[PDB]
Amino acid sequence: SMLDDAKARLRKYDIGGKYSHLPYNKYSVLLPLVAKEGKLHLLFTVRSEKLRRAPGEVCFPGGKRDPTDMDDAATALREAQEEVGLRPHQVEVVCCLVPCLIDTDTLITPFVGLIDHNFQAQPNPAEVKDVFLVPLAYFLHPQVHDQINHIFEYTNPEDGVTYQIKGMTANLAVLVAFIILEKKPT
Ligand SMILES: CC1=C(Oc2cccnc2)C(=O)C=C1
Repeated sequence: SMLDDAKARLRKYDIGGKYSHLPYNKYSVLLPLVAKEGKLHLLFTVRSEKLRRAPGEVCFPGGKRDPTDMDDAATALREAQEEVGLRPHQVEVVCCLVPCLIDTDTLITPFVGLIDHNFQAQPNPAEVKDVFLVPLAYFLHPQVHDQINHIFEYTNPEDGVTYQIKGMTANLAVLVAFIILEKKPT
């Protein structure tokens, strides 16, 4: 099936707990995979205009590890629940991808999660202004704009709204798209 095929490709890139104990300032992100109308999509958030770190930007659900978290995957699931109301029975965490190093003292660990078909996002307005889906295949032929820095523009055909996706978030999307969609019969 489409979903079994996805998890099997994703598992070949799992680095597991290899880098998880290093003494960094630690953040996790959830890369939420949704199946809709026969195809895979990623779920994104637009950050509230109120936040100190990066108001108004497109990002994956996530945030800073705290003393309650049993492990880095727990940080990502705690944070997704708080931002968009995703409960634990509604997500299967399939792997841990390569972590992202920033600012000399920070390590961001990405987890890929398969989302239940009956999940419906409840955006928390203190943290997220909007939630939207993008088909995974878009990231193989994106509409690119240069600000030199590469920016993706995605227009939702449901309503004509344009979102800008850039930086680490855009890098991770392309990575997931490659892993899952490369080399497939049609
Ligand atoms: C994650 C998920 C879907 O997408 C969305 C999009 C926006 C808000 N909530 C859910 C869906 O249709 C089935 C599970």
